[PDB]
Amino acid sequence: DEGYPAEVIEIIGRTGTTGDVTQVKVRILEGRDKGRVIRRNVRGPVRVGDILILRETEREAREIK
Amino acid sequence: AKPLSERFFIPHEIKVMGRWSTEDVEVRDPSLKPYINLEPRLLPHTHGRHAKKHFGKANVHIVERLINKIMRSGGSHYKVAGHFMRREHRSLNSKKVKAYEVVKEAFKIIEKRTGKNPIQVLVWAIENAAPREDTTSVMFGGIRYHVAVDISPMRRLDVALRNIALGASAKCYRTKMSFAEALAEEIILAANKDPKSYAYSKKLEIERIAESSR
Amino acid sequence: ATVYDVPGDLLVERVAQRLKEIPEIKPPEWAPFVKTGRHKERLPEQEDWWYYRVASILRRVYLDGPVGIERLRTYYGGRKNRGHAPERFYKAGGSIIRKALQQLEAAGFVEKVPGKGRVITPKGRSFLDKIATELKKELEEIIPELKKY
Amino acid sequence: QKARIKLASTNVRSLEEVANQIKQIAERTGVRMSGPIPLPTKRIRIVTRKSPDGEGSATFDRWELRIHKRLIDIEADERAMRQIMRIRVPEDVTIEIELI
Amino acid sequence: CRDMIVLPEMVGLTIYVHNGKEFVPVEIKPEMIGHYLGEFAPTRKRVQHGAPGIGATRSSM
Amino acid sequence: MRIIQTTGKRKTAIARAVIREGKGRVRINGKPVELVEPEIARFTILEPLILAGEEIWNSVDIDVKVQGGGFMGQAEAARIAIARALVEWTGDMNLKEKFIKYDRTMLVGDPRRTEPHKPNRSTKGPRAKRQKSYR
Amino acid sequence: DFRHIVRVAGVDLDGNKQLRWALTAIKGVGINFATMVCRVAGLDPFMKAGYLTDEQVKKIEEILQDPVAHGIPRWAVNRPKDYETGRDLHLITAKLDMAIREDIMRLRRIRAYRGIRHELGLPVRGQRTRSNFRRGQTVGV
RNA sequence: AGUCCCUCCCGCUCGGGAGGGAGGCACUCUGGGGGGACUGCCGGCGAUAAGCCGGAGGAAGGGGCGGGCGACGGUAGGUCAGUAUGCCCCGAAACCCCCGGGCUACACGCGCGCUACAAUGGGCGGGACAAUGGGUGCCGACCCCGAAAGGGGGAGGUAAUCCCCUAAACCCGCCCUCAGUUCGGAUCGCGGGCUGCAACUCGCCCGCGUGAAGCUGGAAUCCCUAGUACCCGCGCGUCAUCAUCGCGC
Ligand SMILES: [Mg+2]
Ligand SMILES: [Mg+2]
Ligand SMILES: [Mg+2]
Ligand SMILES: [Mg+2]
Ligand SMILES: [Mg+2]
Ligand SMILES: [Mg+2]
Ligand SMILES: [Mg+2]
Ligand SMILES: [Mg+2]
Repeated sequence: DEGYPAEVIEIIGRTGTTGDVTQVKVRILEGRDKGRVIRRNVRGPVRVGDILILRETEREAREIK
Repeated sequence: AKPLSERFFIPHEIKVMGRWSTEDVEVRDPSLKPYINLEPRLLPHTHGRHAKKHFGKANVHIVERLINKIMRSGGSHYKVAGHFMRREHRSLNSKKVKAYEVVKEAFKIIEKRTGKNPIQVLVWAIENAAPREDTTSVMFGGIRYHVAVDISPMRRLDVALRNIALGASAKCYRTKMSFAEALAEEIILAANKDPKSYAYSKKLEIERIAESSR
Repeated sequence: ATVYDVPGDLLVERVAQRLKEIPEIKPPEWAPFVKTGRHKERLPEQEDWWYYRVASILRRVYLDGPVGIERLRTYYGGRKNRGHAPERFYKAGGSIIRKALQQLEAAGFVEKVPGKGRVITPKGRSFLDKIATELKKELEEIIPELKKY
Repeated sequence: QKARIKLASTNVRSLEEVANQIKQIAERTGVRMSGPIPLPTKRIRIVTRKSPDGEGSATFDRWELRIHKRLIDIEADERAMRQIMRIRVPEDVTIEIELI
Repeated sequence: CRDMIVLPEMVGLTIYVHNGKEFVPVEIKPEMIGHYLGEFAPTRKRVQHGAPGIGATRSSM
Repeated sequence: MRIIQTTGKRKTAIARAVIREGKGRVRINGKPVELVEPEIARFTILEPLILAGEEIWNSVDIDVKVQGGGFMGQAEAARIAIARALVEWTGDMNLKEKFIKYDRTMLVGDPRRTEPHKPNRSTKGPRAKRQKSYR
Repeated sequence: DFRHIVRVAGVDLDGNKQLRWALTAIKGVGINFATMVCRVAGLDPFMKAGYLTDEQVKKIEEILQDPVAHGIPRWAVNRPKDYETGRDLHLITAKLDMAIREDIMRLRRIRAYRGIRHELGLPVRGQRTRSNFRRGQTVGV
């Protein structure tokens, strides 16, 4: 109902139709799967050290080249 | 009308507009914590020296961000509440004095109506109006589809501020309400998660659409 | 205390109120029917605008003398709305300013420097500075920082 | 008892040469000379359409002509007055002498 | 002289004012005092429009 | 009898400031600084004085002559001149360090100027252009 | 005292408006002329129109009959140097309308250029007619 | 700016201001010469090269920022109606002058714009701060007359000296309170002026009166990355008079 914070640890690359989406690796900070590292797609400027609020932590983005 | 003590006001401490302190304001959201600048500062006017550098807007006081956000016309090339709002010559663009006065009066109204520190109410409003999930578009067979993605904190802050400004602009358009009153009303409504707030309803709709397309 | 120590508009208001006691200052007979310049649209709304204009002219002469009719005409001009055409700047008329200056001279507040314009006499300087001092004495009760000046 | 000299030219170097000659003439004698004062430069700017016809995108030329000026004051002494009266200026330098 | 001003002593006469290609007759009436002669000799013919031609609209080109 | 002169520039506005021992009176073109309007312009000038402290403020007198530019450009030049005069008069590096943290431009100035206009709708700006049509 | 409707010179005036703006309902009286007549009559232009008395209305109508005789300048009337009598007159309501109609009819009788332009319903003061002044329906090719 | 002298104001003068004369080149400015930034220093990636990414110090940091200069050619692109020029035509008219008309017409389609559809306002009184340019067939301060537009004299200026030249958006106080209105100002009537040899066709300005459509705009589609875009006025060109334009500030 409030989501789970995750911390960005690595930048992979740009993607999307018009280069608007970035793929990152994040580490869960709270919840059932705290400590796991998964990759995600993010819209907007982002840098290492930012914190995202995920609404669910079971979907993983498909790897890009 | 306005008393002489207010027309010629002399400050003596470094605090926002010489009237309010941000010592006890706290940001609950961990993600927006490093992007809401609350350092002590008297005059919120940095003369646009931050836009040059990447991530430069991070270290700009939040009140000046609001002032810049409302310094606009409002409805140029898309409709807000079903209307174009093209102010043109009568628009507030490039008049930072009038926007400063509007924000000051709105803060006075907010403090009078609730009895709390206005900066705290503003922080609560932007916290409640910032979405957490968005979508991006793909094209297949001549049809447009949505795919759910996540939002970075800085974009969340930008969207929250823009939606608050747009709601305030829409409330005072061709009605008897004034701009300052509309801004105060919008902030108060957004702080209480009231659906009558434009920003809160917009956030709810965005998150619903994002959820229905995972 | 001098004229430089007080806001202009408050001083103009006080001087306009005080000027009604001088017998030599009287609005002309065509005063109730005219506008204050070609760039205006409607007649003045105050029933005693003549005294306000005269006080403003006196304070203007105090600060920028010597000065003549044309530069004052430039000062009292403004922007005009021209229907379907873009707005433009225009000067004001001459009769009001000339009559006001002649009345002020008859009152002994200004004098004429040949080929240069009009300047403020010692009597007029004292008249303005006394009112300025009174206004500053009233004003600093609510703004304590003015006691230093 | 003082003479005022005005110089103007479109070439900076010739102006400097004439000024230096006057300065040396004043130095070789006991006579006080107020230094060469540089006055603001005259700029003549003319903007014209390029094409002879009216077809195509509109482009413009900006031609410019610059005129430099100097001012010198010196006290009227006949021993030095004759020397400066006999100096020969280049054809692109204008000189004017007056007594004040 | 299309720019001659009508005077009271001219009332009662008839004058032929050039209009570009011909002289048209004008009978001077008392109420014409103060007007130029050319006001009574029109130079253009009244317009009666025909059918729009090819190129008059976007689709007709 | 110390007298110190300083200069400030901001987009065609030029300010010259003179500082000496005094009682705390500051004048801008002869007007007391407490009467400057509008408020947003008044606070621009007052920030260096508030940062310095009340003890330093009440021990000096400052007179500023400023010309050129607009009502907002003139205030900033006066602010720059006052900051430089303050750091030079007291000559302590704690205050100089504090100014740089709060606002660097107080001491280094602002080099921005307008960009000259270009053809194709010259009167509007160097980059704004006429609307383009195809039919 | 207060009356919500006051009739002056055959026109009903609002009683809740200021007198200077209430008087503008009369055809032939603008805001400036109304202020002039209010000042000549010795009445505050900002008073409510509903506080007028009968004598004041009579005085106002009398002033409206012959303004020049009551101190209004000759250059402020709407018909100076009348074409028939040669005097300076001010007209309102029907008389104004029939005076304008008579002027246009006089222009038409002598077959002057402006008379023809009035007859044909075309611009009179020298405007261009190729682009603007279009009032009709599109014709097809 | 500091220093000296004289005169005048204020809380009566301890103190605080404004002019004028001496005097000075400090500060601003003007314009000649010179210095300063080089991937030079530090840490990574790449190859240990070429380079790239990130920091210190600095007025300025990675073509420092904005302009001028457009290769061999093509486009049978535009211009013989700027001037130069071959051929063909007219050569007592298709050459040269003068008078009056037209290029300004008006069921209609289209381009670029200005003014608005109001409170992020309209009106009235008062208070603030520029730059670029131009002036002898000319710019004209200062005085007088007039309600305004304008009129009669006229210092100084061939100009860092005199003049155009005390910008508007902005701020303070009062009236109007969501209405086709105190929004909008098209159209038309009467009257007064300027330039010019001449103002009807066919000029520009002022006073009073009158008061049209318009209540935010479908499908479509344009400009812009920092002192940039938006908003606000000003200067020059054209020019006897006339700017909703061009080039600049
Ligand atoms: Mg004004
Ligand atoms: Mg307008
Ligand atoms: Mg610009
Ligand atoms: Mg071809
Ligand atoms: Mg044509
Ligand atoms: Mg209106
Ligand atoms: Mg005509
Ligand atoms: Mg409406």
